[PDB]
Amino acid sequence: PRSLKKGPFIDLHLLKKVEKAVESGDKKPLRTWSRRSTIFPNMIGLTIAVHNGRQHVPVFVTDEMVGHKLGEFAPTRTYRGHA
Amino acid sequence: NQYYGTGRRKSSAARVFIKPGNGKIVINQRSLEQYFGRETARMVVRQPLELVDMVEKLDLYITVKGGGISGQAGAIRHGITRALMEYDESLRSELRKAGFVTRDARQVERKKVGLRKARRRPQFSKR
Amino acid sequence: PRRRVIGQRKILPDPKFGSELLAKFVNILMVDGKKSTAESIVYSALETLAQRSGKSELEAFEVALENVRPTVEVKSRRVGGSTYQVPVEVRPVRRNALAMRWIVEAARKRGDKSMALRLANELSDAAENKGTAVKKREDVHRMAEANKAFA
Amino acid sequence: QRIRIRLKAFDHRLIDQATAEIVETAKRTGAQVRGPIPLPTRKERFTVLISPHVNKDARDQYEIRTHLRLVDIVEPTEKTVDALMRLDLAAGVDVQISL
Amino acid sequence: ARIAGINIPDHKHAVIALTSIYGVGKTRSKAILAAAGIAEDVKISELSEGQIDTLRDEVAKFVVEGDLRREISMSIKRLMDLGCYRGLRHRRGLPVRGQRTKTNARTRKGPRKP
Amino acid sequence: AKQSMKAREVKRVALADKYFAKRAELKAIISDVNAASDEDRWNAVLKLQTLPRDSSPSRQRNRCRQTGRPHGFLRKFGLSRIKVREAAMRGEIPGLKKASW
RNA sequence: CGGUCCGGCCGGGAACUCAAAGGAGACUGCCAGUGAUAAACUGGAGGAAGGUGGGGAUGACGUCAAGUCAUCAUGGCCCUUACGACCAGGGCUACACACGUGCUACAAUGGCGCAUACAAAGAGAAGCGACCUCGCGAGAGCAAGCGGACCUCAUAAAGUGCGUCGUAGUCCGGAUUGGAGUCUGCAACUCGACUCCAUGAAGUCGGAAUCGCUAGUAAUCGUGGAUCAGAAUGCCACGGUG
Ligand SMILES: [K+]
Ligand SMILES: [K+]
Ligand SMILES: [K+]
Ligand SMILES: [K+]
Ligand SMILES: [Mg+2]
Ligand SMILES: [Mg+2]
Ligand SMILES: [Mg+2]
Ligand SMILES: [Mg+2]
Ligand SMILES: [Mg+2]
Ligand SMILES: [Mg+2]
Ligand SMILES: [Mg+2]
Ligand SMILES: [Mg+2]
Ligand SMILES: [Mg+2]
Ligand SMILES: [Mg+2]
Repeated sequence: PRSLKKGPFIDLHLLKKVEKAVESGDKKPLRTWSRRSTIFPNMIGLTIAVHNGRQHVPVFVTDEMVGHKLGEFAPTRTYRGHA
Repeated sequence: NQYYGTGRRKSSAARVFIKPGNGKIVINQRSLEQYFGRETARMVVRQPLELVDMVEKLDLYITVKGGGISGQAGAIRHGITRALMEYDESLRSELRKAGFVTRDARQVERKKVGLRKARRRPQFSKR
Repeated sequence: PRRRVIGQRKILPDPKFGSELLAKFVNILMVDGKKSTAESIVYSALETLAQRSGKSELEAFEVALENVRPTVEVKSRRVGGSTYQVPVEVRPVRRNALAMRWIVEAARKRGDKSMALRLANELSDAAENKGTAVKKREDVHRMAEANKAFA
Repeated sequence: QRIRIRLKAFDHRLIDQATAEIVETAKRTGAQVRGPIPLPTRKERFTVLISPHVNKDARDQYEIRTHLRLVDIVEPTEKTVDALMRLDLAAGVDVQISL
Repeated sequence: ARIAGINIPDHKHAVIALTSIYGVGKTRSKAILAAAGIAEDVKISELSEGQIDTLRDEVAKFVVEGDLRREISMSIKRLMDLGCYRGLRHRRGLPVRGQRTKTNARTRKGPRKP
Repeated sequence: AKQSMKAREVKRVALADKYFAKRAELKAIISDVNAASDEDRWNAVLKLQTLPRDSSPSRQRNRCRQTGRPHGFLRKFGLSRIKVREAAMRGEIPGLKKASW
């Protein structure tokens, strides 16, 4: 995990949108490609449409999700049995 | 004055000085029995003086470097045999018979490309 | 080899008892080049066998080895359309090699609490004309005499 | 004070004649010199696969040997250090100097 | 004997015997014995009651047995409730920490089946 | 290698010198800092993400100079295992020759 | 040899090891026997080495329409608002399974703990990083030295001595999984390495079958390097026991 010296990581271009989304009240799902960004507490109760490689997947930020990376909630590979 | 021999074995080299005296042996300022813990080394370092039967009439100061236990033990035996042939050349015909004069040339064989070792080839399969 | 014949490599006698035969025995019990481990095991086994037997170490070892050295072995001999087992008078150096190999491999597979003690037990049994090394010698002789018709 | 010269080259004969020139000119100039010492020959080994494709076991192995020589001018009088500054050598020699 | 860890150690050196307590490895075992003031070589047999009592008292400072078990389970439960990638790997019985799955992973997948 | 790959690589190599070679202070002095306030460290962390991503030296591929091949590069010569041998046997490398021992 | 603080550390020596330029030595040269007054074979002397002394490089004419148009070059063909070019995210890391090459084991010729011996060969400036302080540890702070026979990487491990375990799925084995961290990097979710705590699978020498090796070899034990911000159980080298 990221070195505790540095503190958790978020992308600026996502944070700028989380800000105005909190001001607006998550009026619409916030599309993002920052799968690597960490879920900060200010994000709780927002819906972020995280890219998965071909689609944006709605994640509803439950309070239990804090401190995980967004991408952990958007699986990238499809499997459904061999036969 | 000192009588001298250089000897070597594998990567180990030894300088041996021998002089008349009451049988003392010293290696790197340590006793023979302190420097070597293995009985084979303790035997091979004596072998030449045992066969010459002078173990109680000569003393020797040794330094040895490089290689492991047996390399240094053989290097010391070789240096001892050279030095004592310098002390008494008439013993050479005996030491030749003892086989000590031969500088053992069995160096380690270098690794070769495509082989795991000197000669160990990778496992082969027909298919 | 088909071109060459090889002169034997120089062995060094055992440092404590002066025996090249005991040196060969050590060299057979040795594993992974851990010579000094094998030496320690052999010396412990020989001293305990000595105190059991009331014999010198080399004497007890020799009288044990006498009981297991084979006199004949079976060799596959080809014929223009068949193969037969035929008994052959094994030569003394191979006799010693076989006896030492059989002793060692018999001891190795014993259950006793240490290799030195396994070895001491197996040498006692061999000197007592009993046990796995002896039954190995025995069945070799049985097979030889069962094939004697082709000799 | 002394001055100390290290020569490096890829040819022991070139480095040889360079040291010979140094020593001869210096002693002709009245220098006291402590003679050329051969330092250990640092050598680089490389291994390359020589096929354009596959054939991992087909390889060539190459080496570069760097020869070194050390020489000390133990009484560098003005004319000797001047002359030693004036010398030129073949490009195969690197000369590095210290005081 | 028996300890605040509900199990029953016996007939063994204390430094090993304590490791029967679910949650106590070798270094915890040593820390327990150091703080209890007991020589690691001493068997549980011929151990004083004024020593087993303090062994209990010292082990009581660590989360062990059911306390640990449920905690571990709870954490795993949480992941499966989150539905995070790790939660999927857990519920689906596959390797969680990025091991190969072309082959191997046979401890996790369990015995092969055609 | 595809000519675009060469242009792309040289673009990255040039761009890296315009920033991180100078503004490395932003990470090494501040984002790594322990002796200084966490608010400044946070601001520096956020600022570093604003530099053009291709300016990171960690993104340079280090291709062979004569053909742009990525694999089999040798850092002593700047050449791939192929071109290095071609030059070697033609004697263009000033001290290299076949080894034996 | 003088001095010493016991440290080649000091004056000192150029002896010895070593560094590395040059030269010598091995030739069936010498001596019996065999052989076709042959070429050469057997044994012996001397020598460090004896019969290609050991190892490497060195690969004839050609076979397989063998491998590579994706290192590169090139005939022909095809695209030229796309089969060309830029960007973010994802994939090459999937997982019912089957095969190849390896690593670690199944233990007492051993595991654990304490002490203490003996290597070679390499790398270092967008580098190797000492001492000292902090941390259980990975590491952090400060900062000497080194473009190096000088400084750093860097206390080799097997081993030797002593104790303990007692044939147990164990004080064997360490996969899997939870928790807490370090470091590199814009960034370790998919998808890094490593450290600490906990957990402690299968496995008790492996069916038909099959592979390597002739001596400093096999087996076994450590060390280094290239690629490289980070990221070897692979590859290329080294020495110890043998
Ligand atoms: K436990
Ligand atoms: K073409
Ligand atoms: K492997
Ligand atoms: K690396
Ligand atoms: Mg193959
Ligand atoms: Mg890179
Ligand atoms: Mg030839
Ligand atoms: Mg074809
Ligand atoms: Mg193609
Ligand atoms: Mg991309
Ligand atoms: Mg792949
Ligand atoms: Mg068992
Ligand atoms: Mg052969
Ligand atoms: Mg080796």
